[PDB]
Amino acid sequence: RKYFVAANWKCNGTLESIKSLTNSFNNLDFDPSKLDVVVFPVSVHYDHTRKLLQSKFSTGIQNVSKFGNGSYTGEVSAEIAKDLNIEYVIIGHFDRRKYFHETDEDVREKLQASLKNNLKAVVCFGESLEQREQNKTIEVITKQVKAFVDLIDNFDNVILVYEPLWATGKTATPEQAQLVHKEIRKIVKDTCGEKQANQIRILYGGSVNTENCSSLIQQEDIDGFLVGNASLKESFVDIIKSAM
Amino acid sequence: RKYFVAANWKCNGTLESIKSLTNSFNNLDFDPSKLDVVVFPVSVHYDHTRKLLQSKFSTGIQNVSKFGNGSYTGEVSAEIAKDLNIEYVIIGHFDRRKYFHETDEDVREKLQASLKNNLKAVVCFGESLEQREQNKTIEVITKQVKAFVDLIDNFDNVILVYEPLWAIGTATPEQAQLVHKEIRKIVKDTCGEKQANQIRILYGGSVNTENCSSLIQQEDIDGFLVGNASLKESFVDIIKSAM
Repeated sequence: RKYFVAANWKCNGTLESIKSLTNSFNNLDFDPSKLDVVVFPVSVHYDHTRKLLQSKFSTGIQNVSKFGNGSYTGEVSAEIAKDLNIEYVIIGHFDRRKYFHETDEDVREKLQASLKNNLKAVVCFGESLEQREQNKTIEVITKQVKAFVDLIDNFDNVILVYEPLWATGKTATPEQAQLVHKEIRKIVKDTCGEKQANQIRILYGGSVNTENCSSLIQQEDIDGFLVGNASLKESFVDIIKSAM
Repeated sequence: RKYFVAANWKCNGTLESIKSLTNSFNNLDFDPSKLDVVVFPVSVHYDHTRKLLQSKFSTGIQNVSKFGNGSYTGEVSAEIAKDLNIEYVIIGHFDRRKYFHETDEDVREKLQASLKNNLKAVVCFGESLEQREQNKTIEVITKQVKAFVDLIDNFDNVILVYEPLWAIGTATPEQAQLVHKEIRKIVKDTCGEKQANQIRILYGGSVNTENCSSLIQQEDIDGFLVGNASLKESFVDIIKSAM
C-alpha cells in the first residue's frame, strides 16, 4: 500500500499565508510515485493553491455536492470538479456531519457522484464519545462504512479515514487506532473482497502532529493521515517525512 | 435608489461556457457608478469568472459560512471572502433553505459575519404556496425579515430579495410590486423611513428578457436576482432594462 498524507486546511487561510506555506512545502523533495501528498484548501483558494504548489503535490476540495448541475445555489457538483481537474474530494468529514446535517445517505450519494465523474474520494467516518462509552464502536463503524463501501469500483481511488470523534479531553493511542483500522479493513474484506481490503488505504484522521505522526503511520493498518491544524504549519513537511 | 441586476448562476458552468458568456457580458457598455451589476459564480469558478469579467461587473459568492475561521471543513468564512476581495454574498436563497436545512437563525448569523467583514449581502426570503393560500404572505415575510433586519447599519450594503416560492412550481409584475411595497413598509417600521427608502429590494422570481421591463418599472422593485436567464448571452438585455 502506497502511503497517503493529506492536508485538510479546513476553513483557514489567506492569499498571503498560502503563498508562504506552499513555498515552504515546495522545498520538500519527495517522489510522488512513492507516496501521495494531497492538499485540500478552501474552495475559493483552490486555484491559488494549485498554481503555487509544484506538480508533485496532489490537490482536492473539502466537500462536493450529492446533486449534479442545476438549481443548488452554493453547491459544487462533481461534474464541475471534473472540468477543473480537481483530483480529490473529502466526503463525510466530522465537521459536516456535526454542523450541516450530513447523513450516511448523503455520504453514499456524494461518493457515487464523485466516482461517476472520475474523482478520487477521501471518505470520513467514526464514532462519538457516547457511542464508544456504550461499547458500540464496531456497530457504528460497520454501519457507517457499509453505507458506501459497496460502491467503490477502484481501491486506489477511494481512501478511508477513521476520525476518533470520541477523542472531548480524550486522546487515542496508536495501539487503539491500529485495532480500529484492522477492524475497518475486515469490514472492507467481508463486503468487497480480500485483495480489495489489502489494497485500500485507511488513514487516521484524529489529531496528528510532528511528534505522534511516526508512531501512528508505523502501525500495520494505518496508511497515512488526514491532518488538521498541523498541516497549516511549515513543519507539516516533517509529517510528510514520516511517510517517506 | 441605484438599480441592481444580479446573475445567480447556481450550480452551473464549465470553464469554457464561462469564457464564452463573460466575453458576451463584457460587450455591454454600462456605467457602474449608476448601476450595480453582480455575477455570482460557483465558488471554484470565482477566480476564473473574476479574471474574465471587466471590473464594471461586481462579483460575489452564492453562500457564506455562519462561522469564522476554524474547523468548518467545506465552508468559506466571511474573513476569507474579504481577504479575496469578494464583494457580495448571497444569503438564505431558497435552494439552501430547501435542500440544506438553512434556518432564519443561520441567515442572521451569516449576515452578522458578512457585515463584520465588510461584505455586502444579498438576502433572500419569501413565502410558500401553502402560506400564500392561507393568506399569510405578510406574516411570513415579517418574521423572515425581522430575523436579521436589526443588524443592518448601512442600507446601501444589504440588498433584499423577494423570492415568490408560491410560483416556483406565474406572479404578475403588479403582484410582485405589492409584496415589495409591504417589505419596504416592514423595513420602515423596524429601521426607519430614510433607511427603507435607501434599501434595494430585488425581485427573485422568474425573470427573463420578456418580463424584465414590466418588473423593473414597478416603484418598489429595484432590480432582480436572476436564475436561468442569467446563464444566457441575452442576460445583457435584462441588464439593459435597468439602464
